[PDB]
Amino acid sequence: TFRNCVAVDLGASSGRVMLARYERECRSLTLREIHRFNNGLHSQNGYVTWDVDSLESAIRLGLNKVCAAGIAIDSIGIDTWGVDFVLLDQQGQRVGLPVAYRDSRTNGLMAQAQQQLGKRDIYQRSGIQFLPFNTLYQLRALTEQQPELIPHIAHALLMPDYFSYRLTGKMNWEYTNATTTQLVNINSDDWDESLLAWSGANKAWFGRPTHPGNVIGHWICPQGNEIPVVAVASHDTASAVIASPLNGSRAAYLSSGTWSLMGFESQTPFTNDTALAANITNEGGAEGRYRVLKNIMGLWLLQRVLQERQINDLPALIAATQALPACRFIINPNDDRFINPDEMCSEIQAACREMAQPIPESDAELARCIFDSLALLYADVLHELAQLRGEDFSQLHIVGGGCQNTLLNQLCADACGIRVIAGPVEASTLGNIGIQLMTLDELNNVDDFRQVVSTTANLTTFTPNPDSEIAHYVALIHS
Ligand SMILES: Nc1ncnc2c1ncn2[C@@H]1O[C@H](COP(=O)(O)OP(=O)(O)O)[C@@H](O)[C@H]1O
Ligand SMILES: OC[C@@H]1O[C@@](O)(CO)[C@H](O)[C@H]1O
Repeated sequence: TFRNCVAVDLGASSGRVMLARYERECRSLTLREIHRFNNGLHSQNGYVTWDVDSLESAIRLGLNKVCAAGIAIDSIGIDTWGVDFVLLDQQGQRVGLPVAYRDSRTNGLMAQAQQQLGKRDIYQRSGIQFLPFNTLYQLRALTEQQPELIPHIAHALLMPDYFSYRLTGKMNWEYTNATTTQLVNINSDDWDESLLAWSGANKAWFGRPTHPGNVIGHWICPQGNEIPVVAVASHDTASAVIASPLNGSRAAYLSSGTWSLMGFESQTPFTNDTALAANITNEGGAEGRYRVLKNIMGLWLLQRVLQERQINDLPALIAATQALPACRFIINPNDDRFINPDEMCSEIQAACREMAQPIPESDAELARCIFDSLALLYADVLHELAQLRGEDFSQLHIVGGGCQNTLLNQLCADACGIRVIAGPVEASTLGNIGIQLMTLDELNNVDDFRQVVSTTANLTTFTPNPDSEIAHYVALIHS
């Protein structure tokens, strides 16, 4: 009577196959990691790409581990990073390369679109923030730079639907992730004609976006039995918001991983002048609850400093960084220069040096710079979001792998002057499981699920410290 649901959660920095156990009467939700594997950017033939074949094999591995365990699997669901896509021919074979959002092929194309179509217009249609790597500009890059592929393309599937197709044989176009493309019209919940036209993409490459909960198809363990594959809120960030234990209207979330996604939930989008000027997005959510958020470059900066400096002990680095004075090195992480520079440490140091600031040179200094610069931006965005909706936030829920960074959790509380609740760590996985359970009729809605999470997950509270270094700094920048 307990249900066994599998989440496949693929991030930019890592992928995971996880198993969850749940039953209504007990209200208990347990997560088990089945298969953890690495994901990252591969330089392939002058492009920055994803190794989709290795991921699928890794996904199959994880699933086959659950079948051979002799576990009755009630459902499977896949969530990944947004924006990206895979092209398929008439037979199902991939067309072209699976290009990552970190690729430079889109450079300049966003500016061209705002010039040709109008900044206001694209925003009124999509309600999606302008990011230079949006699918709208990715498809322009493809149609302009590779026009010999066009005739072969029959279908375009976003990453999670691609992997759902590979397991089932059935194509899906999941709503919450479809919205990350800047190609869906916010008033119709279907693909925008004019935006598709500018991108050069064909409307027939896509089906009508469908809201989370439908069964895409089925997957077969090496013995026979059918396991339903559910279209979850397939955008990883959409899943993480679902699993965030939000306490009604005045709670904000920060989905913290490679990216920091800061926002709130609304039943109505914000597409006015204030939202455009602040560059807010209205990404699709479960239940039609718009995820009104902003992208913050996030721990991507730390990830890159780790590799380049050859640091294999992150907790040790964080512990040392805590001994260093706050807010002496400040950059703007959302600067385009940080999207994918060759030398991250040099970029961060160059940016500091340009502002006549002392140069962060040690490992701890570079981490200090990153954590402090993020926390100040967290503060800025939170003010921007509260000012937009005309309402304060009582608490900030930090979820994701980044929520294990207790230093950054406290810095964020202190800079934002707000109570921080950290947890759950694997929010995307949990939200993925959450939707499956509703499809199985084990769970009634998202509010139902968030109560399970808030009485199941480990939640750590961070109280904002007014006499903190970063708090001192933030009060100073007011007058
Ligand atoms: N033990 C830890 N302490 C502090 N931070 C951590 C720890 N483990 C992971 N992180 C942070 O979490 C990030 C990855 O989080 P995750 O939500 O998995 O991101 P993504 O889904 O983008 O891969 C890492 O960049 C790292 O900074
Ligand atoms: O797709 C690129 C970025 O990756 C995320 O999905 C988080 O992993 C963000 O929501 C999206 O803006």
